[PDB]
Order: sequence, then structure tokens, then C-alpha cells
Amino acid sequence: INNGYQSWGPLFGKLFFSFWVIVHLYPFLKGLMGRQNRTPTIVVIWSVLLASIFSLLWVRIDP
Amino acid sequence: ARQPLSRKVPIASSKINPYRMVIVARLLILAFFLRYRILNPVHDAIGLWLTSVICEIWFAFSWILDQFPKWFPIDRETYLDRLSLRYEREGEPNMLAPVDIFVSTVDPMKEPPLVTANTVLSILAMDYPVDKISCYISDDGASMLTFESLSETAEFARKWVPFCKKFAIEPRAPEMYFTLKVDYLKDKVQPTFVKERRAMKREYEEFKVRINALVAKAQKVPPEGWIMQDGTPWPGNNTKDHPGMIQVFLGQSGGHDTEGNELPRLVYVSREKRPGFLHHKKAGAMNALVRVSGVLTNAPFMLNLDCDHYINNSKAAREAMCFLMDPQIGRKVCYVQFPQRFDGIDRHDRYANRNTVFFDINMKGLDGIQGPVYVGTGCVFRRQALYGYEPPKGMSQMNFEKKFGQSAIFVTSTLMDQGGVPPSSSPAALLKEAIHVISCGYEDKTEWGSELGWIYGSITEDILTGFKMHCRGWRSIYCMPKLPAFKGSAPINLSDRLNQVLRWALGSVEIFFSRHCPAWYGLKGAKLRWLERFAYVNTTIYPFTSLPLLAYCTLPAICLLTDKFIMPPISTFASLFFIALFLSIFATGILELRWSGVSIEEWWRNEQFWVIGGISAHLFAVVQGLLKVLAGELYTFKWTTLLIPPTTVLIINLVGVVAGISDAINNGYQSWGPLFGKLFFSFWVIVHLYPFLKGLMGRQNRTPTIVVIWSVLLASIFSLLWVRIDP
Amino acid sequence: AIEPRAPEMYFTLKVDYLKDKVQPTFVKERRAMKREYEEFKVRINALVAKAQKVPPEGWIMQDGTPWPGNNTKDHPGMIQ
Ligand SMILES: OC[C@H]1O[C@@H](O[C@H]2[C@H](O)[C@@H](O)[C@H](O)O[C@@H]2CO)[C@H](O)[C@@H](O)[C@@H]1O
Ligand SMILES: OC[C@H]1O[C@@H](O[C@H]2[C@H](O)[C@@H](O)[C@H](O)O[C@@H]2CO)[C@H](O)[C@@H](O)[C@@H]1O
Repeated sequence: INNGYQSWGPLFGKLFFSFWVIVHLYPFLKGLMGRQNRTPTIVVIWSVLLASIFSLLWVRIDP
Repeated sequence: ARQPLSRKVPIASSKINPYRMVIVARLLILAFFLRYRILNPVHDAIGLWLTSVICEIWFAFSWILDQFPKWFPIDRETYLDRLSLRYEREGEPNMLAPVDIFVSTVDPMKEPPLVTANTVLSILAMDYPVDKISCYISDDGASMLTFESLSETAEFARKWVPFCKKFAIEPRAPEMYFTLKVDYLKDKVQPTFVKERRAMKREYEEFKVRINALVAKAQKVPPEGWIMQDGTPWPGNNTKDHPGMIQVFLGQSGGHDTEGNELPRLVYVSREKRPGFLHHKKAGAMNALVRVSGVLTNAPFMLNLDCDHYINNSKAAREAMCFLMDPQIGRKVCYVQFPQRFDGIDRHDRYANRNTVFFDINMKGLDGIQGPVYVGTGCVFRRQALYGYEPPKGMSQMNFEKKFGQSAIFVTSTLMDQGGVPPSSSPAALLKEAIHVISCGYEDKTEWGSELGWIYGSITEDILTGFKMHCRGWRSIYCMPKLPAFKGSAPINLSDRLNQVLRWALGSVEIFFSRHCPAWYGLKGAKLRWLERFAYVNTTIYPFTSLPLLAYCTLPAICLLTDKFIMPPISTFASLFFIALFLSIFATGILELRWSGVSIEEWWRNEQFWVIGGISAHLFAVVQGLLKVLAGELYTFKWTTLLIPPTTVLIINLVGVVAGISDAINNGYQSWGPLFGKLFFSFWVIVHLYPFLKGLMGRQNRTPTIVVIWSVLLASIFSLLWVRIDP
Repeated sequence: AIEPRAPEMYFTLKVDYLKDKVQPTFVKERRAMKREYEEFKVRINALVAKAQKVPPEGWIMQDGTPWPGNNTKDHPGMIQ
């Protein structure tokens, strides 16, 4: 968000590394916390995404 | 020797105080946000703002009404060992209090005889002193099919009961025992169990064949009329005109079983129904049963059941006597209520059949105040409470004759404090007078149905029946056995589900319109605690919340099509409380599921079914209620026509989303800000509305189909393209 | 009045088999016929196993004269 395309390059590799770690870590927790197939629930994951969005908004307004 | 036979354990203090604190914080935040909405106008367009603020006021009031009576939830656990030690102590005659069980059968054409026979067999094979139970079956239709089915069941019971008693069977119902996937030798130890079980399965199959043959024979009506075995024709030939008729099976006069222990009595009743008098669908039959029992065999307590509901745990009555027989904490209890558990439900809850939130949160947390509300079936009442008498410890015959009947024998039978029968003793007088008690003009100059027994309401009479006695000084009590006490069949398809919610909502609406309304019934005199009044008001005015809801479902899209504003936006002041409201609600839900034990999936199933069923049938029930009231088509509607308001709302919201996308196309970043909230509101509405329609229209998991949804998206894209080219 | 009238496709139905049957003797005779069908299956499986091994000189009929179908590509017409 702070980037103005001039720094759009280097962070791609860091995003890739963090994404590799997250993809390795996440499915086991998905299986543990959810008794249903695919996604555990629906509205709870949606609200977790909502809370993350509002938290990053509050982080941005107070950098 | 002096222990209580039950104990009320409060929920753990560590797992409840944060819940209460979050409730208080949410109250404060909601009040402040509501003040902010009231203070701030809009000026640009006040109509939408006024509609939205009114909807949110009504939602806040409904939230208060629903959430306040959840303070101090409790659980109860019982000690059957002390009960058996102090009442069933060896060397003396057994002193457990007797009961009668009431099964009401309407018409075999919708309730197969096998289902009713399963309930009768489960009742007969109960664990309790045999000389202290009796079953009363009220056949409304006076049909002979149920009569012959009971004659068959009274013959199969002589084999089913001793085998069930010896080996301690879990369900004690034949079809629900021989159709268990679990292994049937998990804990059985008797050497002869296998051979006798394999000998009894064949007998049950032969009984099924006999019942199927009886149904087939009864399927064809004869011209002149039905014929009884003796010779005289069946008195129920004319369904709308037949005399009263009662018969007795399996009693002391009837033969013993295989071992030699006589069976519990099974009396079949059918009240006379002359044409030209008002007959009530279910309260009348129960009142007739209550009045017959007083003459035949009087019992302090009585249990009631539906045909489809059988007895799973064999000690349910024995587990209710620990509550109803203690002189200490049971002297002022009017009934014991069990939760409704259903069998055959799928792992996925297609349309909220499990009802976890109600029976697990609301009634468990309402047990702390005068006990729960009387649902339909599965509840043990105290006889002396139905007569209208207040709880104890703080010439003439004419007032008794006004109060209930002009039958001297039954009036005398009611004056006995606990049990016992009038000193006539001779069966001739009792069996000749119990047919007089079910006459068609008995409840005329009396108080039956208006102050005693089951209240003659409109469509549903259970809630009024419970509330009439809660309005006095009576308590009720809730019970959750580890092994479910009563399990019942579940509705098959969604059409019956929608008809069912319509019937419940209409019953509540009509309750909200009589002198028995919880809002202002018996304000003076008190005897009813305020929290119970709030609970009854919630249970009464729940359908009306669907009136503002529709408006609040459409208002976002309404502003999205043109105005695209609801309130002026200020990030410094409003945003903090706006986020805090959702945070408080989420914390409330988390702490609900912390102590309730309700799964996340069931929680959201109920949460979305709130709106889904509210916008489908509750506004309809309101339309019937108001139309009928103003009167002073009408019958059940088609299943399809019930679901057109939610579809219309979802279509309008999707069109609004498309219009917002078109505006974003027209937007040049200068207007990229304000529409985010409107998109969020419309998205909330769409997410609430959509999954039920997904489940309905698709028979496959996840997405219904593939190419059809893809082509719907394609058509939407081309439609928005044509809208853009012609703005 | 059986629905499929084929043994393997009748005794392998998940649906309940007493839905509309009314005759008193149905259960015993059905449970007596299932065993006969199983024994017939055993006999067929035995015949297949015996026929799986080809003899050198050729097949033999019960009466005595050999089976005319020993040479699959040259055999006279035969009806029974
Ligand atoms: O805790 C869920 C609870 O929500 C109630 O309505 C909420 C909901 O957030 C929304 O309808 C409105 O904006 O706010 C109210 C305030 O709680 C709903 O009425 C309850 O049935 C439900 O249990
Ligand atoms: O469960 C039987 C009982 O249901 C009542 O409707 C409930 C409904 O089950 C629940 O999901 C909702 O939250 O509350 C309503 C109001 O109690 C119905 O009103 C009764 O007539 C019925 O006996």
C-alpha cells in the first residue's frame, strides 16, 4: 500500500517464502479445527478475514 | 438418608463471568451507537435513514428481549440410587408414585400403525413397577385400523416385554433396536442371549407382516360398513357421528406374559363426536383423557407423548420422580420437561432440524427462572396443578360443579390429595361412568379449556397451557439425561418444515391477540418473575421481527441504486464504535459456544436460518394474523410460493451490486471510498440469503452445477455491459 | 410377487423386503430359499473351477460319448 511501484519488485520473493511456509503449516490446522470437508466453517473464516482487514486498516492509520 | 435426590450445579464461574461482562459491554456500546444514530441526521434524504434507524431500534429491542433472560444458566444432575434406596427399600410394599401416559393418535392415513405400535411397545416395556403405570390412547378418528393394531400389539407385548426386561435393552423399541449399526454384543454377558434374540427377531418380523396385512385389509372400504368379530357393527362407521367407546387390555383381568408378570394396563378411548358442537383438535382429547383417568385410575402425575416419539431411556419417569417426589426442592414444581431429540437426521443440517440453540442455550439458561416453557410432547405434569390449584404452604358441591363437570364421582376423585380412587371400587360403576365423562356436552357451564387442563387456544395450545400455571406460584424444571429420554422422527422434506414454521408462527401471532397475552396478563398479583415474562414476550413476538427485517434487507440496495449513502461518514468518531459493535457480537458468540457446547456449524446454521425463515414465512403468518383480526387462500399455501420474497430480495441486492460495479467503472478513484460500506451491507445480506438457495437448487455438494453458474455469470456480465452502453 | 425376479439382484437390495408383504409364511420360505440360492452359487463356482483345467484327450459327457465341442472351430450342430 505504501509502495509506489518502485518497490514492487523485491517483496515478491519474501511473499513467496512466507507463502511456502504458510501452505506447509495451514492444512493440518484446517483439518484439526474443522469437522467438515473443504473449509471448516464459512462465516467464521469470513469474519476472521474481516477482522484481519480491519486490523490492517488500524495499522495503516497508525503506522 | 437425608440427601436431596438431585442437585442444581451452576455453570462454572470462570466460564460465565466474561460472558456476562461482554453482554454488559455490548449493551453499553449499542446504547451509545443508537444515540449517535439518533443525533445525526442526513438532510440529503431522510426517508431511508428513518427507515434504517427504526429497523435498528427494533433489532436492538429484540436483542435485549432475547439475551437478557440468559443470566445464571444452570444444569441439573440426579441421584437415582438414593431414590431406589429410600422408596424401593426391600421388605415393604413399593411406594413410588403412579403415573398415566397419554398417547394421542389422529388418523392412521398419515401416521402408520407401525409407528404408533412402536411407541406403545416402548411405553409398555418401561422400567418401573408394573402396578403403577397405565397407557391411555385417544384415537380421534375412531377408525378400526388403530383398534386392530392395538389388539395386535397387546398380543405381541406378552413376548416383547419379558425379553426386554431380562437382558436390559437400550432402546426398548423393536424397529429402533433391530436397526442399530452398533454391535449388539458389546456388553451382553448372559449365555442364552444370542439364541433368544434371534428367536425374537423372527417374531417381530411376523408381527410386522400381520400389521401390513391389517393395513391392506382396511384399505378397502365395505359398502354397508365395518364388521366386528362378535357380530354387532363397528360404532365408528360414521366418522363424524359415533358414541363414546372405551376398552381395556393387558390389565389385571388380562392374561399374563410368558414368565407370569401381568402387563401394564392399556385402555383405548374414543370420545363421542356428535355433529353440531365445537371440537378442539388436541386440547379436547387430552382433557377427555385427564377426565377419564380420574375415574379409572387416579395418578398424581402424568406423561404425554406423540405417536412418532418413542421412549429411548427406560428410566425417564424414574428420573423425573427424583424431582417430583422430593418434599424439599420438588414441593412447588408443576412439571418436568425433557428436550426434543430427533432420530434419522443427516450429518448435514439441510434446514435446521436439530434445534441446538433453543434446547441447549435458551431453555438451559432459562431453567434458573421458574423452569422452561412447555413444548409439545415429552413432559411430565402434576395432576393437582392442571386443576388450577395454587402450590401448597401458602351447599359446597355447587362451586365444584361450576368448576369442572356435574359428575359426582370424578369431582370426588379430584379431592384426593395424592392418588387413590373414589370408594365405589366396583368396576361396573366406574366403567359405566367413564363413558358418561366423555359426553359431547360435558364442557359447557364449566371452566375446562379456559382455566383448567389444556387451554383452548387457537392452533398451538402448549405455550398457553404452561403459561397459565407459570402465572401462578408454580415452578417447572428442565431435565437432560445423559441417555436421551424420548427420541422422535424428523420431518422428511422442506415443505413440511415450512408448513411447520408457518403453523408455529401463526399460533404465536394469535396468542399475541387474546387476554392470555404474556405482555399484560396478570400484572397485578405478580407470582410470575419478570425474566420469565420477558422470555414469554420473546416467544410471542419473535415473528414480528420479520417486518422491519425485510426493510433492512432492501435498504442497502435501495440506496445503492441511486443515493449510495445512509449516514455521513466520520472516521474519528463513528468508526471505533462501529468496529466495537461487531467485536462485541463476535465475543458474545465465542463465549456462548464456550459454555453451551454447541458446535460452530450448528451455531451459524441457526444464525442464518433466522433470516432465511423469517423472510419466508413469518411475514406471511403476520399477514394471516392481521387479516383474520381485521376480518372480525386462507388455508395452507404451496411450498414454492413461500420462498419468493427472499428470492426477490436477493435478486434486487444482486442488481444493486451490478449497479455499484457500473458506478465503480464510472468512478475515477475520487468516489472509490463511500461505496465500500454499501457493498459490505449488500454482501452481508447476500451471504445470509444465498446458501439456502444453493442447497435447494443443487442436489450436488459445493456448487450446484458448473456451466449453468458460469453462464449465469456470463449473462450478468453481458447485461451490465448493455447497461453501461445505455446508462 | 417378487419385484426383480432375479436372484442376485433381489437378495442384494438395500430396501426393506417386508414393505408390503402380507402372507404369514413369507419370512420362513424366503429364508429357506436364500440358502438354496447360495448352494446353487456354490455349485456354479465348483463347475467353473472344474472347467478351468483342460484335459488332454478332451471333454467327457456323463453318458460316455465325448463332448462334440472339443474342437471349438469345428463341431456339428447340436440342440437339446
Ligand atoms: O448474537 C446474534 C443475535 O443477533 C441478533 O440480531 C443482531 C444482529 O447483529 C443484527 O440483526 C442487528 O444488526 O443487531 C442485532 C443485535 O444483536 C438476533 O436478533 C438474534 O436472534 C441473534 O441471536
Ligand atoms: O420446539 C417446539 C416449539 O417450538 C416453538 O418455536 C420456537 C422454535 O423452535 C425456535 O427455533 C425459535 O428460536 O423460537 C421459537 C419460539 O419458541 C413454537 O413456538 C412452539 O409452538 C413449539 O411447541
